[PDB]
Amino acid sequence: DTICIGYHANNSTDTVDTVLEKNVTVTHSVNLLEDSHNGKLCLLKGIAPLQ
Amino acid sequence: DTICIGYHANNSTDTVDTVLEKNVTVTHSVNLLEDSHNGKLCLLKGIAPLQ
Amino acid sequence: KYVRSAKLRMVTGLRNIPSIAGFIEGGWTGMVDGWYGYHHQNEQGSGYAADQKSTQNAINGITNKVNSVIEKMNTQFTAVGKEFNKLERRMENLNKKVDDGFLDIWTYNAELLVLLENERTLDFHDSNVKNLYEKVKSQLKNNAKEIGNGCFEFYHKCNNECMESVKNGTYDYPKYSEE
Amino acid sequence: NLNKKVDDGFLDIWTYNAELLVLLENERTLDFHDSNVKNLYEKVKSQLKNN
Repeated sequence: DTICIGYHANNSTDTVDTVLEKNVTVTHSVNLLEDSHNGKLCLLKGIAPLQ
Repeated sequence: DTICIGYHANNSTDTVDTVLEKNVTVTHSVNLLEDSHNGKLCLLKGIAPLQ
Repeated sequence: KYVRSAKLRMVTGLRNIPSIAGFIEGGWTGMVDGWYGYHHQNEQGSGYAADQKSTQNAINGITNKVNSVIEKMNTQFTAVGKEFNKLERRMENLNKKVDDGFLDIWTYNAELLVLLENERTLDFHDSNVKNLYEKVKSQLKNNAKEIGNGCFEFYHKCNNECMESVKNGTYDYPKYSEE
Repeated sequence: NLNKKVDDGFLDIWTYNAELLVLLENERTLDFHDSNVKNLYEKVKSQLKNN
């Protein structure tokens, strides 16, 4: 005889910043700051670099 | 037999700007625009100015 | 940092509404201790009050907002107006353009941030008042004939244990339902 | 000196703008999600006045 509502709260554990709270943990966050450089020079659409 | 809620409204009388109203009066406002210069030259962490 | 405006009213409190009977027509005036609390009267006595947890979360919000606005400005540069000859001032013209653009842009940004955060925090305060309103509303479905007009009542009498228990927020709805 | 000033100003300004936009939109969408939960709450509430 029960029925009620809720929001799926999985275990995802990454923290996001708010102007009203310190780094709240929230489930999904597609990051935007790409910070993985290979560390070495690479082609430019196939044209070799003038080394 | 009465009970009810309210927000403390003291007499503080400084006016703050909103995009939806003209300079509403609101109680507390820690100002941010420091505009009190002494009007004269002063030391720089103790090192005298090359006058 | 420097800005080219006249005043930026970083604001903490609530609207000056000086008006016991309800805040819709006018906010409480006698209250001095804090921001939000209670005033109830019964057979056993009466009294003002200021709540703690709501005010504590709110002042935490205030400190976060002030320390944010002060620590969210980045480095400062020595923007000294340099000198150029009477023949090279294309340099001077461009430099004046750059500096005026920068002071202008920062004026705009600081004003906009002030507006944004001050509205957001004051409506935060409003929403906190409202949530406490609805919280006390919750358990009182049928055992305190709510008089409306913004301020509540009790259908019946109750002693110190009653006021402390509802002070916590666990008002006994079915327990005192003998009419 | 002028060029370094310009470039530092630009990277600074874009840091500020990107951070502010992130804050704005992330708060707005998460409270959008909250408000959606609430509207479904009130919707199911509606017809259940007395039964």
